[PDB]
Amino acid sequence: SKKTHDMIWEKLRYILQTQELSSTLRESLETLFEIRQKDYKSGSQGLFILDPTSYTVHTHSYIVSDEDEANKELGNFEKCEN
Amino acid sequence: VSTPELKKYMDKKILLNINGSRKVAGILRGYDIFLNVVLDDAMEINGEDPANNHQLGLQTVIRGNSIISLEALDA
Amino acid sequence: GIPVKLLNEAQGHIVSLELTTGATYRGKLVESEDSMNVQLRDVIATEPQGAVTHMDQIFVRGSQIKFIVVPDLLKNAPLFKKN
Amino acid sequence: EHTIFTQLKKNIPKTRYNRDYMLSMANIPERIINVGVIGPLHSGKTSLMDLLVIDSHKRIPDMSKNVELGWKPLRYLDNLKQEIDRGLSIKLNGSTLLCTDLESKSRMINFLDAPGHVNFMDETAVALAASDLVLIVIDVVEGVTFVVEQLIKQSIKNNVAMCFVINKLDRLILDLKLPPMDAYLKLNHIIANINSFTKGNVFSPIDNNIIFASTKLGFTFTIKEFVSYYYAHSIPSSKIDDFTTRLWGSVYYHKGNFRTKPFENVEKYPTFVEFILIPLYKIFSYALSMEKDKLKNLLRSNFRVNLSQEALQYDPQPFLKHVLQLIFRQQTGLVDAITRCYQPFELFDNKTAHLSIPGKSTPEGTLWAHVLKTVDYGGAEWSLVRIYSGLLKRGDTVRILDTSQSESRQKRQLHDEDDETPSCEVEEIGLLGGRYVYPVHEAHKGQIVLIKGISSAYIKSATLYSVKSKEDMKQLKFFKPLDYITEAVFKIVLQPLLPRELPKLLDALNKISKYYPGVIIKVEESGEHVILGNGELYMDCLLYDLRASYAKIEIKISDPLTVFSESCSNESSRLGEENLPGLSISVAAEPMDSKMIQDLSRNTLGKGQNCLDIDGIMDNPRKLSKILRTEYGWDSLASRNVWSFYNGNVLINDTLPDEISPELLSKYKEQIIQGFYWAVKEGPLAEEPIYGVQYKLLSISVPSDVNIDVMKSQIIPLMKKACYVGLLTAIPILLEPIYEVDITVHAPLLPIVEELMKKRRGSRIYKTIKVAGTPLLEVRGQVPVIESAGFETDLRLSTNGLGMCQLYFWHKIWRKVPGDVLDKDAFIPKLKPAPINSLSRDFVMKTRRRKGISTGGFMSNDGPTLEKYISAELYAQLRENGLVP
Amino acid sequence: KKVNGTSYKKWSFDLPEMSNLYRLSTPLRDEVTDKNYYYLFDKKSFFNGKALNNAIPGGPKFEPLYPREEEEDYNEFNSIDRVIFRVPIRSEYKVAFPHLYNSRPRSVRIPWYNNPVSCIIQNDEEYDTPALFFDPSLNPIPHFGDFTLPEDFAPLLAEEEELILPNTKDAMSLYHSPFPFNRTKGKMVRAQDVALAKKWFLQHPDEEYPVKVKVSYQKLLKNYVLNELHPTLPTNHNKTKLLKSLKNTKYFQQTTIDWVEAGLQLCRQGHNMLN
RNA sequence: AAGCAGCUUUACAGAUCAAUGGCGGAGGGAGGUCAACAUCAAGAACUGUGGGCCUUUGCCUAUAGAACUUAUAACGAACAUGGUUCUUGCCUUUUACCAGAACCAUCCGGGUGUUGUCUCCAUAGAAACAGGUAAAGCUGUCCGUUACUGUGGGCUUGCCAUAUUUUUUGGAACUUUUC
Ligand SMILES: Nc1nc2c(ncn2[C@@H]2O[C@H](COP(=O)(O)OP(=O)(O)OP(=O)(O)O)[C@@H](O)[C@H]2O)c(=O)[nH]1
Ligand SMILES: [Mg+2]
Ligand SMILES: [Mg+2]
Repeated sequence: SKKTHDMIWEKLRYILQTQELSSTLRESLETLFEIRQKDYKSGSQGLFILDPTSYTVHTHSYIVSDEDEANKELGNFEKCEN
Repeated sequence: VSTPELKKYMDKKILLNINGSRKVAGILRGYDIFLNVVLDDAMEINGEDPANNHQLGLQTVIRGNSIISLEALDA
Repeated sequence: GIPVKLLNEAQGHIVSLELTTGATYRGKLVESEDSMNVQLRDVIATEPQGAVTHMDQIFVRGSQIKFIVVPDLLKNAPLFKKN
Repeated sequence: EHTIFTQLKKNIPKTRYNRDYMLSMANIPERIINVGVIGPLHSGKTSLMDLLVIDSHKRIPDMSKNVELGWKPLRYLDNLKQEIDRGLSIKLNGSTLLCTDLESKSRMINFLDAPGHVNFMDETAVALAASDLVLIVIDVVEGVTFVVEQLIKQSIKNNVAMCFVINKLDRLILDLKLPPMDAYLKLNHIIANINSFTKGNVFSPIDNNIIFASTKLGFTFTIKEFVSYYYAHSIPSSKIDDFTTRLWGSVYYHKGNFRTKPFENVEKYPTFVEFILIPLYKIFSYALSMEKDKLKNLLRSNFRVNLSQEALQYDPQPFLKHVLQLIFRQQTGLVDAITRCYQPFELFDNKTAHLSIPGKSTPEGTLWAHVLKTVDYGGAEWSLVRIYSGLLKRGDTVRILDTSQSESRQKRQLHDEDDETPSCEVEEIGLLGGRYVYPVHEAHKGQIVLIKGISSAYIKSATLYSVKSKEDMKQLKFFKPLDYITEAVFKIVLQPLLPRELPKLLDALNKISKYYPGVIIKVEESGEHVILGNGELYMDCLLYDLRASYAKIEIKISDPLTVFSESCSNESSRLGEENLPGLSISVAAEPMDSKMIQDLSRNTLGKGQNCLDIDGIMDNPRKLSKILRTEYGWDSLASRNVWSFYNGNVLINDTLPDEISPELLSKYKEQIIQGFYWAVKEGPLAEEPIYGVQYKLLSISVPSDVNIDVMKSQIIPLMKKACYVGLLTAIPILLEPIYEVDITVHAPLLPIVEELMKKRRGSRIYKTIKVAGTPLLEVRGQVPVIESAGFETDLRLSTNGLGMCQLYFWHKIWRKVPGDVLDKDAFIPKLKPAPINSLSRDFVMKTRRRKGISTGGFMSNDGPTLEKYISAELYAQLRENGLVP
Repeated sequence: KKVNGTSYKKWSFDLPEMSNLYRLSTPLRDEVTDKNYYYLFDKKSFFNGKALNNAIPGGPKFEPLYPREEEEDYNEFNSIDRVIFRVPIRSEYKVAFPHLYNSRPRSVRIPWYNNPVSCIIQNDEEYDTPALFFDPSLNPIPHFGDFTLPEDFAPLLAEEEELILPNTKDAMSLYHSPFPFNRTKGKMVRAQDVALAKKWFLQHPDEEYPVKVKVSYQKLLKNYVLNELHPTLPTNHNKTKLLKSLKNTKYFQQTTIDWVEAGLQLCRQGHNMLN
């Protein structure tokens, strides 16, 4: 999602240059810019066990503005007449 | 618009001729854009130096319109 | 205007100024302003009746001056050209 | 073969002015000003002179069709043939121009563009001494690098005004493609970075101290020039001075009124962006992309600018240059910045008091000039001179004192006669004009001219005076030797290929010592010739002129070497003795404090707005004992008995006969110090200078009977022998110079640079600056000068052109060579670099064989040992205790 | 409007036509925009490597310019007990500084020093990226009723609303482009004179190429150096060309025919000449 | 730059409808795989014109004009060959060769400047007259609008504040001696 992501950087880039920021937070923010030229080669390592056709592509399209049914109840004990 | 440049002179005893005949010599404190000049320990010079000379006041201000020329006696 | 600009050209140049009071101050020019009030150095002063004296430094209000004489060389000064 | 230069008088290019009105302005000292153009490497300095020359002149015969268009620069002030080939300024050059400011007041301005490469930092020290104000040209991409910082620090030191030129604004849009707000943050970052280094003065585009420029596209402007051209017509005339102050600096404009806070509901930029950068980037955008018929209407509507019918059929780079030269019409905003910055009432008395001794102003009857350097200007030997008083005509006779003599002549001027100074005739006077010399019959006060007939009387600088009466000679001031910033520390030993060509070499080396002022040419006792240089490029420029220009001979040349210094690590029956028993002088040694060494390298002793310079450091002995006791915590007795500060060293009288008879010592004191100068110049290890050794004169013996004739002549070789016994006993070491490195590389190519610093020996990266707005970053580190052979090209080949370093020796970092200097069992492998523990033994043994002090068959090691100076029976006593190996 | 006429000299194009030819030509263009790529690989360094008898690792090899080299003087000057050995003097050191790292250099030429480190941001992934854009790998920039002008006072070019035009991203690619794509006009050259493959061996090949084709890069560089080193200038008094002086004779006539027809005639005529 | 004034033109109604004055006009425009003749590598370099010195040359001084080519130096963003001489390479002799140099040439090409020619498109003339060069309104005579207004366009312009101390909304007025 390069196009919208680039827009996230551009607002993010507006943070550092044209606005005043707390110091310790600020050095971490520009480190992200540094990694960005460095291309992310230290955020890209992990356990890709599953092939891209062996993971059945259930890319769940859920938005953090959706009341999500908070189903704590199935972790309770119950009584299966099933 | 532009302020006259008296900047070096200030704090120096200066003689200046005002309007038709009068000559006034005094320490100079302030100047403005119209050349209005305020100087302290003013004295009105005349033909007889000690005699006809009379002091004016502790502080005197001069309209810039009556100034003909300014000469600073000093460094 | 060019006439005042020319006065800047005069600066550092022995110039002669005639007051409307009738006197004549010939000497070097320390400073000038758009107002035209001119302050000189080492001026040789000629009173209206001819008595000549010598003054270390001078300032004259612009309104007083009748005319100014400036270095003849200035005439071919770069600014003057019409085009 | 050497330069390109118009020799014919009739082919000298005419000017827009008539050039006699320019020389009429030389009569007024206040009218004329001297600006010298300094900056980093490739900063656009010579191109900034291209804009000032071709707008002064009407037709230059050296300018071609590619140069009249945008394609190739007229490096008009790079007239040397090597400068055309290197693409680089090497020599100082200049051109005297008549220039008008925004108030149309014409005045004679003497320009001098210094070379920006860091090995030619001797040439800009001439430009700092010549100029009234420096026009420091900064590229916007690299910004304020570490070579910019020193050019701000040197101009404060030389009591010289400064005015900053931000250059290369095309790279800010065409190379880097920054959005216009993102480039305003770039310009605001650099200006805030030059204001920290200018410790007093704030620099800002409102204050007319900062000029914006993109010199390849041939324009320059202040914000005062830009308002006075295109916005002064619209707004009332009482508002033009208040509008240009509301223009830079986070203040916003919308519909007639100004606010510091951003306007609500409106996408709005700062006033500098909206009124200058947005109009400028539209000129960049539309000259490249907008149709030439629609663009022609926008230039009449907004800029009142008519595009020619010939100009519409232009290639995109000459068309972009033609529009930016038809806007931004002249360099009247550059000259107005040069006019408004310089204040001769504040600076010219302090500038004279820095080049010579501080005193009262010399009278106008005295002719008094400063001879800056000897210039090989256009197939002749000229002298670059600046006049400070009087009037000089062609054919006069002047007294010309070499500046190396002016330390004693100024000291002998006090007197609590005749034959004092050689006399040469002023053969010819000219004005430097780039590719020509314009002859003039006389030269007034305050202007830089070129005089033929002076250069034989001096080496490397001079003072020129012509005094009328003998009483008037008492008050004249002599100039101090010129503070070339980098020390000549890069060493090359040469001899001619043929022995019969040696007088032609010695004739050419005397020319190079004049022409290249930052060299130290010396002759060793073996007959070889040592040239001390600033770098690899400074030697390659030197040895071109030595082989091609000044001597047609072929010469043998060694590898790059360095100068070593000698020191000690600790303090240390210590005595010295001559074969005659009449003289017995005991000297101890001790390392000086690191802060005491570091401040004497800065040429002044003190801390915290209280410092005493080395020239008058003897003249206040009460105040010197105050500085030594308070700041560094010495003893009260050691503060009172210090005799002399020679370069990096100190002598203290600590003896009981000084408590008995100091007057007997005082008649022999001046020649102990003369012998102390005779020992610091060539030390005991490898005939190398001594640096950072605290000498203490422990005792001195005076024979029965007194002879001024014999005692005077004997104590000077013995004190030099006695200083060797003190240093060799005190655990001696060897020092090496340390270049500081200023690397510019792209940000991905940094691990290449870090591995490249590990292949060298004593290299360390101390600071890594993200150069903001750019893909590249600044790397600051150090390297030893003996290791920095081909360092500059190892960096460039490994980064594929995206790397560059500047190697410089501003700070005088002398570092202990890692070995032990007295190692009889050190393993020196042939043809390979010796290991790190063998370094102090290797560098001394090879130096002692270049000098001829240690003579071996192939490799015989007689080390610097404490037995040829002391008695041999005492040397056997030193072996049994374990003190001496 | 694009050419002077059917004499076919001195063309001149507009910006969209010029960028369109630039885009078709990307298999055969130069594809290098900085002159710092050619640091020790320009022809000044190629002349020095011939004159100093050094070998640049991709450059050509020549005969010795001064083959009488084996003479020597027995002297204490360059002996091993004299020389400090710190850094091996490479052949790249001898060519970058010909007067410093060479005892007795002659017929060497002064090389160009650096150019400023080129930081040109190009954008090739997306056409919808604007022409002026804060690209990644750029370092960020971290920092930080009184007076009234009459209304409708505007900055310069305020009536023109857009900064980036639809041809600006194309034109800035052409501005930093090598010859002839940075031009929009120029004279005609011959079909002989358009060296499409010259820019391939003026560059470093890559490490991936085999050894039989890296020799072909070196051997074509060697012919490039010898043409630059030895110019044969044309004399001006040659006013009699062959086709022009035969046109003046009554024994030659002129027409236009096909090329393949004129080739078949010259084969028939040239067979009739030799037979 | 809207607007007013000044200026320059303009469709013009004019004044004059004379002597005038200004600009334009007194044998085109675009071209051609057309031609001829000059010219194209040198103190960073050219030529015309006036003045002075020496006795034409040369120098000095003043002025006008400089197309093309050239600075990481060359008409060509390109690139072959030949001759001689020196030094090598191959190794029966020669030719043809090997591959570096130095000095010279030939060949394929290019620019610019005039003039002639050729092709296509042309028509207001007042393009009327008289002189002459290597060139032409080159000059004289001349004709078109016309030199002084108002409307309509453009700007080499006003400084957008026009009465309250440095300029243009008045410190002015009156009387007296000498000669
Ligand atoms: N993009 C861009 N390049 C420039 C500009 N000015 C100069 N350059 C280039 O940068 C190089 C350096 O310019 P120079 O004229 O040699 O400036 P310099 O500072 O005198 O260089 P030095 O000789 O080392 O002192 C030149 O080759 C120019 O082509 C500029 O304004 N913009
Ligand atoms: Mg330069
Ligand atoms: Mg035979």
